[PDB]
Amino acid sequence: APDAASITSSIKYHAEFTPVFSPERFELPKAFFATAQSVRDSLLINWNATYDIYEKLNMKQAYYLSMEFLQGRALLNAIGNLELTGAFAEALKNLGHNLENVASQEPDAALGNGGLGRLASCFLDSLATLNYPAWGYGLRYKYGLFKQRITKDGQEEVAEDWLEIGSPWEVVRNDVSYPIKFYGKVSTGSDGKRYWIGGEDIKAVAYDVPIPGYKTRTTISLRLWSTQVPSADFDLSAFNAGEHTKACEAQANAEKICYILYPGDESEEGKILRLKQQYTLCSASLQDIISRFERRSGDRIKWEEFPEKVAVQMNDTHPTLCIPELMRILIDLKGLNWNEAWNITQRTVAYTNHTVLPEALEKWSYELMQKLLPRHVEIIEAIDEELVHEIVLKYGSMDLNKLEEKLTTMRILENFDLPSSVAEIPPKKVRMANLCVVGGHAVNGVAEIHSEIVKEEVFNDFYELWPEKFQNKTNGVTPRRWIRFCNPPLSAIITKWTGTEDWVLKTEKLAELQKFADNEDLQNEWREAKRSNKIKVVSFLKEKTGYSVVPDAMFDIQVKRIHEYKRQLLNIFGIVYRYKKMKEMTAAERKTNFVPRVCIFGGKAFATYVQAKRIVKFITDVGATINHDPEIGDLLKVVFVPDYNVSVAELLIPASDLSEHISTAGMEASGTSNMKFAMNGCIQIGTLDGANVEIREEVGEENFFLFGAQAHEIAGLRKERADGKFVPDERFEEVKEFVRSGAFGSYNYDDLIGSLEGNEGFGRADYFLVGKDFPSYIECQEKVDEAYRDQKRWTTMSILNTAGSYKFSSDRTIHEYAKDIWNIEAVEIA
Amino acid sequence: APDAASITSSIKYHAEFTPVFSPERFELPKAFFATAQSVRDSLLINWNATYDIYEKLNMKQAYYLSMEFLQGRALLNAIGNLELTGAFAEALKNLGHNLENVASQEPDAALGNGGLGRLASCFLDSLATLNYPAWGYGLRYKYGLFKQRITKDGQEEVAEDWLEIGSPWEVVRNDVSYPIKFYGKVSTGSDGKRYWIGGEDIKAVAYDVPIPGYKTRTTISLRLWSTQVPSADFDLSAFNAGEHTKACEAQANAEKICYILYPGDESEEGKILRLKQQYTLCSASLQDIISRFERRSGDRIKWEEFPEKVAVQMNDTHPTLCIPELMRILIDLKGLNWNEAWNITQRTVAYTNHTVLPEALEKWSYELMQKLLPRHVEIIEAIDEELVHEIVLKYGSMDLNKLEEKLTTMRILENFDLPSSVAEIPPKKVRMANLCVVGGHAVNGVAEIHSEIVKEEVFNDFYELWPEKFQNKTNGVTPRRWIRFCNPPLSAIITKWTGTEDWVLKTEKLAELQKFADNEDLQNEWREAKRSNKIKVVSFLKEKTGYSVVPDAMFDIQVKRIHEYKRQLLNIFGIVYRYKKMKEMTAAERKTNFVPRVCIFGGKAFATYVQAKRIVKFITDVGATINHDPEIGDLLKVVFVPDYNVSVAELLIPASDLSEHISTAGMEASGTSNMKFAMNGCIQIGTLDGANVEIREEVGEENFFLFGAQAHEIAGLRKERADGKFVPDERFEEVKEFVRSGAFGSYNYDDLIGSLEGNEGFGRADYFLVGKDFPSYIECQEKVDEAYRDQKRWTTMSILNTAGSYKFSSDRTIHEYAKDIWNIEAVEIA
Ligand SMILES: OC[C@H]1O[C@H](O)[C@H](O)[C@@H](O)[C@@H]1O
Ligand SMILES: OC[C@H]1O[C@H](O)[C@H](O)[C@@H](O)[C@@H]1O
Repeated sequence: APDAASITSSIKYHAEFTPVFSPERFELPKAFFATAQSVRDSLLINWNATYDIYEKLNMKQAYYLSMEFLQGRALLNAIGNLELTGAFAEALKNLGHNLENVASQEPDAALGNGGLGRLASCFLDSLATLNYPAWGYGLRYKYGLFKQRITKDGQEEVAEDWLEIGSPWEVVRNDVSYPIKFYGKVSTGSDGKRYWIGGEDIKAVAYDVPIPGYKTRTTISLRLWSTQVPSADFDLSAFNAGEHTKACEAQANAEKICYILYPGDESEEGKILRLKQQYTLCSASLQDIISRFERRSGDRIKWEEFPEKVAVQMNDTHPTLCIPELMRILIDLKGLNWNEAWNITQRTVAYTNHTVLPEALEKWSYELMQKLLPRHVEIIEAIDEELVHEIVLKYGSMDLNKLEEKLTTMRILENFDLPSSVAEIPPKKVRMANLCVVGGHAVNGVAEIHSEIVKEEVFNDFYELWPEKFQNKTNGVTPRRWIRFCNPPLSAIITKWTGTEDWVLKTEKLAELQKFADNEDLQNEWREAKRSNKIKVVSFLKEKTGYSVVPDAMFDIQVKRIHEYKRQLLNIFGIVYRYKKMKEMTAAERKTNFVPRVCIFGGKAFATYVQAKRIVKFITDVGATINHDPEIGDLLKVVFVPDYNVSVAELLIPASDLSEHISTAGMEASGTSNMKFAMNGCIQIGTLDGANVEIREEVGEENFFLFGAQAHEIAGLRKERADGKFVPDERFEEVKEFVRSGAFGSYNYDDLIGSLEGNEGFGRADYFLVGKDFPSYIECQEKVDEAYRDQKRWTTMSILNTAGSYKFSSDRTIHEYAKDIWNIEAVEIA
Repeated sequence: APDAASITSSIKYHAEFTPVFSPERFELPKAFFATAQSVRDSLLINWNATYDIYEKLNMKQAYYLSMEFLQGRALLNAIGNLELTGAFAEALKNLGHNLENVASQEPDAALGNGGLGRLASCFLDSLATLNYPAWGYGLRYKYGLFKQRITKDGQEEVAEDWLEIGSPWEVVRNDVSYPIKFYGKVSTGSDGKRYWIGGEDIKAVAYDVPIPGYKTRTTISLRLWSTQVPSADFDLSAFNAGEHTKACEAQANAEKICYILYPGDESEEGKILRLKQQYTLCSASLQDIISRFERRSGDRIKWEEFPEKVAVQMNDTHPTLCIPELMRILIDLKGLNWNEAWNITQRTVAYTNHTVLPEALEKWSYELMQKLLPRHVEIIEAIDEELVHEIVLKYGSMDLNKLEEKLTTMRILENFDLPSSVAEIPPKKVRMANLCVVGGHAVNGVAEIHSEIVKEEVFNDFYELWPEKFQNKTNGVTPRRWIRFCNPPLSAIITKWTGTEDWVLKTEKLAELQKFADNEDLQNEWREAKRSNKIKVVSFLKEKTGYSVVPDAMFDIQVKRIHEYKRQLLNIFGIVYRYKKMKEMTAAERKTNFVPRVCIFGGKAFATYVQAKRIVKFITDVGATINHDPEIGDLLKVVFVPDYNVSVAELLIPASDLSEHISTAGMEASGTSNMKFAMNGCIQIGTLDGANVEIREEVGEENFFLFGAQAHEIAGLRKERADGKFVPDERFEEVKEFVRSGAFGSYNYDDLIGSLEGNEGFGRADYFLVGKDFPSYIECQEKVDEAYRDQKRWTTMSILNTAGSYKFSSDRTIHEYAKDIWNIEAVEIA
């Protein structure tokens, strides 16, 4: 275990000897690079320790596969979990730098996008920390999604450049690479097994990222696959010929798999690439797992032991191919027969949902998947047939309607025939979500109410057939990154009033703040802390949004994928209402009615999704005018933070007073931002749905602001729109007209209101009930103004959010996965 | 300065902490990787030392630009020059490995091809060793030329894979990258200077490879440029659209510059790429140099000082663009006017000619170059005009014919007009060799007789105008790589019979072997050593050529570009003659007359060059039959070594008895293989030309086997063929018929002999006088048989070759460059 003295040397060493810059000066990016290399060294000691202990013990290991990991930045949580925070700070002093400066150089790992990505990253922290043998498998996306620029003209995209110099935290494993095949033909050989020959051949090379646990040695792995083709494949004859672009083809169409995350699938080309990406992950991962299982088994190898040595968690329907791919490996390659392979598959694999609505579930073209993964469609089919037979045996051909209905609901293959049937152009499709719910031994939703839908609607029939499979694993977020490290002031207070530093682990200790929520001394330190955080954010918003703002206003934050269902538009409209009102009142009354706010927006809109980009533009103009109005001044600001990601969240969240989770009700499965917020003492306005429902229950009904129509009514209210019974509120009408008047200027918005107006239509009719929720919304916002004025009350609510957030530690989530699905036990590393 | 104890730790560290493999086992490639990382560390100490001393002193630095660097393997010369050879050996013991094993894992740096490449690498060794402030600039070719496979069907190409895992010896410098532009337009701005806007934009990122000097700290650099485009440029809109291959375009056509060396220029596309490669090097290099000059200058900066602080050596006509490119930087960017810029340019830049014949000299399409490099053709033109004016001022308008002739010979622009002229469709071309001979202050050839041609033929008229410019710098090769490290047995003997280990530096000490060339004791140790070396080669030829051979035969080596001018088939034909003869005589008589031989062939043929590939096939079949003939057995073997490169040379050369340098006379400028051979105690058969002429003079006329028509006669003898006077030797006729008979079997040869036969024609007529030299050749080969039998005589000759090779140390060459062209002095590093 080192100290500042030793680390100063560790960094000097790496700067000189593991260099990526010239020796001219020790600038900031040099300093970061060398610092991170130092940290790795430490991480690799513990990584190899964990590897050894895991090898010897050959215990059950678990495997979280995710199309996205939103790792964020590594340094601060790294030296935090290694407890060397102090030492690195002091080390850098000696070398003419400081920690925060250096931490600033590090780009977020653009390995993910949203909550499903973050949930993965949050889970890893929990697993390492809790000493559970588990790894994460993902793709190594070179250019992420995009770097968001907020130009005068709204949002614009650029390729993320986080790998320009390369990531210091990663370890390439040139001996870990697997073969991945696409297209081709299948032929049965004289052993009676299938052989999948021909098509395309690419390699998947492993890059390990060490995840360290807090106050433990357990250092697990995020193994990231990266695709290429062996240099053999470079076509010399063609290159020398003159066909350079031709000569590249194999490498071009191999690397492209790992270029970007969620590549636009309007083209067939894009759908192909998407599928490539899913399979690559499922394949290269399972092959690595299987490899490791064998190694650890030795001479004495038994495939009955595989599910007792391995569990695979499919994060959504993207990893679905794990089911047929494992089948494929167990049968075609390892030799086992259908029953053995299938039994093992189910015992191993499990599905985590993440999606509410049935049309949000991933489906594929049968013809497409057939062309790309012949062998896999074969197996899929066999499973579907297996299934029709299950569905028929249980039930039987009573009430043909019952039977027939069930068949179409549950079948994996949409628009297909039955191998035999009784009873006395449609595009052929493959339902990945069905495959998952049959292939896995466990299906779970991500919050009470989410897991309820899946049970009683989305997979209703599968609940009937296999009730045992359905459970729930309410989401969480890591206390380390989201309290201890993102918000040190908060931490000092917590540690104090609890009496140990142990809440970081034993986070049920937050509840011990309840008896002190009224204590005025505690409220003082609380406000002082929040403020402190806010003062940091001021400087941030200055450099990033070029708008100067005041600490002493309320911080009202909404940060999520920009989307009509997320309804940032409802929020900005509530902003515009307050603005219209404030103009219609003199200076003095203006200051009396509305509490000062800084309204923070952020998050990305998919480049193709026009309305969403229109929303980004809207907000940016609202802010343009409002923030440059001598008449308003500092009573209202509206900023949009460019390129929202983990770094930003780590900064805004600690300093938030109010945060908005105002999705149309019944649509959000869970959400995880809202947990980070409640943890950081923030108060939540939102609809009743997803995690919001539990957070409210835990924090306190009166310490969480609620509004809007509830999930069950929505169809009622849309029906109301469809018939023409929704009478809009006059305040709603006001806002729209006020904008039309061109208050925000030369950009015309008729399109944007366009979406909301009319009773019928694809794009018309306000599917997401902005107009309908709007009244209770703004009135709720009045109750926040009101609450904020009563700072003794406000601050109590703040403290109660934190003291209620404990259940939302991902540590609780992982224990539950680990005990109830994976049956993995903790391995302690000496 | 470390020891085995410390290095064991250094390697353990790197294997674990700078890893590129998983922690599972310490295999060979792991062991090599970690070992090399260790060595780097040492190299970087001394690299940074050299950098500091150079910075402070800001003395004249020199710069060797080469389209190719044939670095080979680094490890053995690295730990050799650092004198840590012992320590690394012992270190590896402790870790369950041995040095040679580990050295075997390292691929040769595929950064070059031929002698001009090797000469560069050899020069670097000399410069570091002799403490001269100089660097090397080259491109970082990802896939080299090709990996040569010698299949049943002859030679076949594969892309070199030396960067699959990446090179441990390189240091990326992410802060060292320059902008390179192609195409575009030029417009004059309001400052009166030219502005080269638009076209293509790519980055050139530096990779440093440390060259350590023997028994010094001076550690210089081979800075290798590597091209790419900033991740910004990745077209998201297009990728998400579906046009993946489109989205890549910029990166594809940026990286392609550094894909392969000498990419086939049959296509226009290929010519474009070739030019791109030359410019990239000239530009990115000069920008780095200029940058460094400025840095070192500080506030007090004077461009008159530039040529007194810098010299640029253009290795052949590939770096020609350095002249206009420096002009461009000095004028358009830095602001200086024509005269200042030009004077500096000439003072800085110098040309080394590596080419005999005038049509072997590099020319370009005017239209091509003035689409890609507009600004550069402008400057070129200005220089040519400057030149016409020079040519006219010296030489009055007296002899019109004289004047007009001269104009067309010396002008840079072939098939152009004169800005005004007196006197009372041809494709427009640009002559890079002329540009070089005008732009530089120094032109030099690579051997006496080569430099004589350039003076008195190729640049005859330029000799008249600027005699001072012409000198000679006879080639050399490094004693370190080519005696001390490739051949340790030889070294032990040398060190012994000389007083000291100092010959490695003070290599004139080899001459001390002359007294003692007769000494029988020395001859014993000599033969013992040679043999030892040969025993290594036996095992090598076994694994790579799959032919078992005996040490006790004579080793007859020919290894060079496979080419009709290099002959090769004269030798293989001389091989076939001996074979035909041996069959026509009984076992017993056969074993007199012919001494046992192993005839080694090797080297690559360009994939397009059909005849050359036909030659590779020929040899491989000759060997096929001969080596599988119970009747011959071990009196004759013929092998072709696949993938001849530095590693191989290092192995064959020490173990050679005879080596062949039998190019058609007057064609070889120099050659460098023949110097490494004479150094290693080998005896040379060859034609009178290139370095052969000096080697013979130095080693001793009677210790070098000579034959063939001499350089002056060739045109005589070709004229003789053209008229039909040649009259072939009956022995020549024999061989051809014997092969025709299909002795070597099912592959039909005709068309191979096809080249040699006939008196007129493109492919006919034996341009290279195989048939004509053949008689003296084979008869000379008889004199080798004869000499080899007299082992006292033979071995004396062997020893005299070594004792004569001293003048051929590249150390002598570099001193000469350094004193006579560069005016650089040695800087000692404390
Ligand atoms: O469960 C992880 C996340 O996945 C989805 O994208 C949902 O929108 C959200 O409800 C949830 O937080
Ligand atoms: O000098 C460098 C080398 O360049 C060329 O490859 C010539 O063939 C050779 O004569 C010379 O040794």
